[PDB]
Amino acid sequence: NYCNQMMKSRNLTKDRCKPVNTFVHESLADVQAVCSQKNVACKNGQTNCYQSYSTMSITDCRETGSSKYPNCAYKTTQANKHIIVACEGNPYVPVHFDASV
Amino acid sequence: KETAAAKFERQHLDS
Repeated sequence: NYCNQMMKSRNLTKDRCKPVNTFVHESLADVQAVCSQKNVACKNGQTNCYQSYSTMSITDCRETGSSKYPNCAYKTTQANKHIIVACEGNPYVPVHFDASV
Repeated sequence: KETAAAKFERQHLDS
C-alpha cells in the first residue's frame, strides 16, 4: 500500500518503524503559503503555528498492532483536513507538522 | 547536512 511504499521511499522506515506520519498532497508553494495564514498556538504552547484556511488532501499512515521491524506495517487513511504547521527561518517556511483538523 | 525545512518536505510532502 501507499504508506508502506512512501515511508520506505522517503527514508522514514529504512532503518526503523515510525509509528505514524502524514503526507500532504498539495504543491510545495501552497503548503508554504500556510505560514502567513491563521496564527494559532502549537501543542507545546509556542505560538509560531498556523492553521490552513482550507482543508487539504492528506494521507495518514498508521502502524498496525502487529507491525515490527524490519517488517513495518501501516494502515492507510486518506482525508481532507486543515493542517497546522510550525514555521521559522527566512524565508518563513514550515519546519514541523503539528496536526490536522 | 539536511536543513529542517528540507526534512519537513521530504517527510511530509507528496505533491
